[PDB]
Amino acid sequence: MFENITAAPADPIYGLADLFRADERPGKINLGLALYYDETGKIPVLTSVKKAEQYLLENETTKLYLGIDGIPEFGRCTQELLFGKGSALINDKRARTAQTPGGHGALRVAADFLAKNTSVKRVWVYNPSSNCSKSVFNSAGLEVREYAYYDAENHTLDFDALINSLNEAQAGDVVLFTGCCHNPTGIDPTLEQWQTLAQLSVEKGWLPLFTFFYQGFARGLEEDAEGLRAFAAMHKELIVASSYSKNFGLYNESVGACTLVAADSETVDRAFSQMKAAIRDNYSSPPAHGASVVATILSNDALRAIWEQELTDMRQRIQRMRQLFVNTLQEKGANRDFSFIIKQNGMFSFSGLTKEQVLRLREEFGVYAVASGRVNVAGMTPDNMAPLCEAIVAVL
Amino acid sequence: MFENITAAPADPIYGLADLFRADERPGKINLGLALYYDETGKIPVLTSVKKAEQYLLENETTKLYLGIDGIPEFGRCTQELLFGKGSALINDKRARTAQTPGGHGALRVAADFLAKNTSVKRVWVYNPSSNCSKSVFNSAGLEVREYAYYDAENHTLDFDALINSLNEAQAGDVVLFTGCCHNPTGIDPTLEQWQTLAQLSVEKGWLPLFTFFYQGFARGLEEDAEGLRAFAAMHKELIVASSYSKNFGLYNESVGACTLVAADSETVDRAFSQMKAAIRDNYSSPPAHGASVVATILSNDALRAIWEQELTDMRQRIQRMRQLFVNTLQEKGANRDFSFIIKQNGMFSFSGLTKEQVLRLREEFGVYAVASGRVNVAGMTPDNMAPLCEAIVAVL
Repeated sequence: MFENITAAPADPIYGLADLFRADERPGKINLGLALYYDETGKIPVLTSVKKAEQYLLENETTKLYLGIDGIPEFGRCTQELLFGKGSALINDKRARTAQTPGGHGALRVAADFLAKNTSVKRVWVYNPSSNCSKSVFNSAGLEVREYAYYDAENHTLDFDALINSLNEAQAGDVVLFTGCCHNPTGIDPTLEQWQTLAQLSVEKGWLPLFTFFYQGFARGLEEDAEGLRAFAAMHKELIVASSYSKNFGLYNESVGACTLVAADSETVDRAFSQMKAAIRDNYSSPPAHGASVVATILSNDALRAIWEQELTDMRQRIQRMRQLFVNTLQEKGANRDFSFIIKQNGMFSFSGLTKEQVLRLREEFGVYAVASGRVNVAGMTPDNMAPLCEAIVAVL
Repeated sequence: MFENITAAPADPIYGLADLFRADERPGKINLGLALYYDETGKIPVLTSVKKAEQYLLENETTKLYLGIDGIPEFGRCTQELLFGKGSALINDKRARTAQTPGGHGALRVAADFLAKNTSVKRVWVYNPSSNCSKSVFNSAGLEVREYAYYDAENHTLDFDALINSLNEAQAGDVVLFTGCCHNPTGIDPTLEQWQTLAQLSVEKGWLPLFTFFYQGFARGLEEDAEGLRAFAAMHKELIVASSYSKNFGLYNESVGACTLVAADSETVDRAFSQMKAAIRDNYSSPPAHGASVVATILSNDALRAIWEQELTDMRQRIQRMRQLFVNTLQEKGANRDFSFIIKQNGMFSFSGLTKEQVLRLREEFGVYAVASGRVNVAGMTPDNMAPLCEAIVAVL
């Protein structure tokens, strides 16, 4: 059977990454991944995670499944992180959380659940995007539609264009919003803007869906969820797909969460069961190590605090790197005003390199940036920052 | 949207399990699950696992994904366990192993891969079964067919009936075989019989597919794979879906494997890539904790040996329990000769309780067995063995 099978590789994941590993070159730099690096170039394990794994190691007695909502405070702490401690949603027991596969695993659960149990017809996605989000809603059989989310001349959000595009979004549709750090501009809506949105949302009858993979990498933990909370304040229903693989550096452990918010206690429990069993329909049982590390760190006041600090540490090094990046480019002789990189959010920078300019960095300088022009500012160090800009100022 | 959503529960998994937990009764017994219990009624973690987790705890530095074949010796050790060390398959680099979700995750990969890349039309399943296997091959769009695998008057395999049923199995079809401990009779093919099968297989042109979730729970590690190895000895291709969640007691950690065996080095690598990317097509990245614990235990000669012992320990307690079970029933006044339970394989026993007799045990005695009549002999202890049989001799 296996004889006439065709090969496969091309995928710019293992691709523009193992290709880097097999680039037999001197000072080659890797700005094309989505990991946090410290100043020496390594990718540490959070010490708050290391300590948490220690507690598991000599307190575990069984290694059995307790269900998808069976890990103690995973669900409870997840909601506290999203909606705020003391949030009316959590008092009125209006949310419910399930563990899912890493990152995309959550968004796939939501889609599969949305299809099996609601007459939802269309899902509105942001454009430009990175196409990833589009295929998932299709493979469950929901049509996807684009809305305009991009920047103006002044490197600001074209917020009018956002609304206009979303005009045709019918009620009983689903709209996807990135909670924070919006690949591909790094530009997130002002607080005033989120409320204008949420008000339009509740008015025109959308079912909002939030992705949340980089919580804490914009301004802070509680501040990045300002948008989401603005929605929850006057919404009856919404779905939220979160992910701990970035903010916990449990990269490989694939720890994701789907969170269902319905009108009242009963309505959500009834629905959550369909979701719960929509997961049993699929990818079998979920990984339990990652969910436990998270739960342990979040449910105890002391570890939670160390981890809070470690995260901030990461953010601040990145915010610092953005500065050094802009400055170096200026003094290495770029003409263009790159003062906008500073106002960008999260791990990435978008100077808008052409798809050629990007390839000429790889091929001619060994600087690896994603095909689009996304550069991982978190992989920049004071050591490699300098030839980095040279390569980039030479490409123009 | 969520208002007119219907409830869901019924599933005899969380069902006849949490229903046990909420049975407010005295000496209630739970023979309806698939876990190993020690003599005090608890479900330990393998000490060989505990030591392995320690090694990971202070030797890990990154927590990144290395790919589906990225964990060092996971794949290499998996094949050694299946085909034997020094096996011609492993020298000729003819196999390739990928990590998958727990248990069913492997079998779903194989199906999805089989569909996307081969003109395979039918999958032959054993009947009677527990229906689980059937839905999987469907949801990838392969038609499934039944073959006869059951017992005679004398509690032996009706091996002729097996063959006869498999007569119409066309070439370029896939036949599924349970490697060992065959739910639902506990009767596995004699070595002589496996070869007769394998010979028929190579003759009539089937693509064999082996499931292997209980390796080591029959007679021993190397012996349970006699059947599989007999096939491999003269086969050109086959797929094997293994699972570590039982023999490692990594119940929650969901550690599964799919193994692709092709004609030669090149053919397999080309094909394995389609499989590899058929996994990226879906359930996202796989859990890495469980694969690492296994890899650690298997790749080092010392831990491997402790774990070898722990497994045997489980088997022997179970084989011992079978005895006590038969004897007690005899002296508690059953008339029927239950001497056949002794020759049964794995964790389960099949006295063939009626679907009423099973329910009357739950409702009238608090003895929880699966709706079919499968009893988990591994959940029997010298303490609960006695009222257990009373309940069963009273119902029978």
